Amino acid sequence: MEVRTIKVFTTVDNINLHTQVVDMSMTYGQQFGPTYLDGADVTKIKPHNSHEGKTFYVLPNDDTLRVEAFEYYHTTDPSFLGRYMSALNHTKKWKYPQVNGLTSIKWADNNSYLATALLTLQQIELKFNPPALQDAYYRARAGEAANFCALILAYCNKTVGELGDVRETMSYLFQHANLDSCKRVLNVVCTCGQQQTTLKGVEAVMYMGTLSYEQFKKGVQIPCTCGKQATKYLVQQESPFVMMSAPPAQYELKHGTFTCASEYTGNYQCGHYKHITSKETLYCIDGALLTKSSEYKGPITDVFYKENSYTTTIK
Ligand SMILES: C[C@H](CCC(=O)O)[C@H]1CC[C@H]2[C@@H]3CC[C@@H]4C[C@H](O)CC[C@]4(C)[C@H]3CC[C@]12C
Ligand SMILES: C[C@H](CCC(=O)O)[C@H]1CC[C@H]2[C@@H]3CC[C@@H]4C[C@H](O)CC[C@]4(C)[C@H]3CC[C@]12C
Ligand SMILES: C[C@H](CCC(=O)O)[C@H]1CC[C@H]2[C@@H]3CC[C@@H]4C[C@H](O)CC[C@]4(C)[C@H]3CC[C@]12C
Ligand code: NA
Repeated sequence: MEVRTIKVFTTVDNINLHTQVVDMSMTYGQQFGPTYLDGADVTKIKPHNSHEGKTFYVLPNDDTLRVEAFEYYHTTDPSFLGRYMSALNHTKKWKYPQVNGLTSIKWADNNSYLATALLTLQQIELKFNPPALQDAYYRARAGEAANFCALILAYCNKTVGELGDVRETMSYLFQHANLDSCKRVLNVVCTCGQQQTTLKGVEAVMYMGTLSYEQFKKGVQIPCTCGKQATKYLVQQESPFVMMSAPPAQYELKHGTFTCASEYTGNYQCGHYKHITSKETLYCIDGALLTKSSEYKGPITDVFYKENSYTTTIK
């Protein structure tokens, strides 16, 4: 019945802080709308003794807080934060082992496709532009990837334990990186004329249909029997990596010719990714798990290869 307040801080970036005076009769709800402490919803938990001086993430309710979230996260999605928080709240009790000098995640909540994305992020050259991703990535490379993993989940709109694709995942991660200088040129072969595309940005590091890069630049028969069934070949690449992608098929991975690749077992209704990286030998990372051999054969879905500048000569 006596008035008893604490002092806390709100935030949508965890950096710019904001002094509030909070009442211990009233929920966090009734003051700041939805409020989170480290992933946990306090929207209902009344202001405790132990919460004084501590930072609560809120929802961009005012305008300053719109400006901060935008500048931090590059998105105005009405539920982004809550999506971050729900997921932060799982991913902080995930473990993140050093495996062969890279940060991976231990299997939890069907994070297989995340472990593999993470391991790929750390072997390819790419710069995120959302400060939020720059910070969390930096921490992730340091083995505290909890923040990082909750954001991916946030930015791809997957919730913890939800069915997950690596190709799409990385699309979403490509959207928010700087991949401008990225240029690809393509032409079509065989009867009936000949018509050229040249792709840019994400569209220029990503190809669906074949895992083999060499097979891209030699050509592929593609669905396009316009009268002979045409072949697709790369003419120019300008990009620091490339990402080839197909339906899961059995594929042999040859030391020293690619950088890293993604394997998948199961159907479209459950399954598991592993990651294969090419060092002094071939390393197969499965969450906390690490095997090796000289050769690999298996169900491959995406492969990554080192790039700078290829110009065709094939015609
Ligand atoms: C890396 C991503 C783009 C790819 C690149 O830059 O290579 C990022 C970086 C800069 C970002 C955009 C900046 C603000 C924009 C305001 C507009 O009112 C709507 C959002 C707007 C388009 C953002 C979203 C996409 C961007 C997130
Ligand atoms: C919705 C479910 C998915 C969950 C799960 O995969 O555990 C079930 C319902 C019907 C099932 C399909 C029925 C036909 C086939 C039978 C064969 O024994 C296995 C493959 C087969 C294509 C099934 C795949 C799994 C399905 C789609
Ligand atoms: C001018 C470029 C070299 C720049 C440099 O010296 O840093 C050229 C010359 C040698 C080429 C590489 C050889 C084929 C490889 C295929 C593999 O699937 C992945 C690409 C791979 C590594 C190519 C990258 C582009 C290269 C074309
Ligand atoms: Na290269």
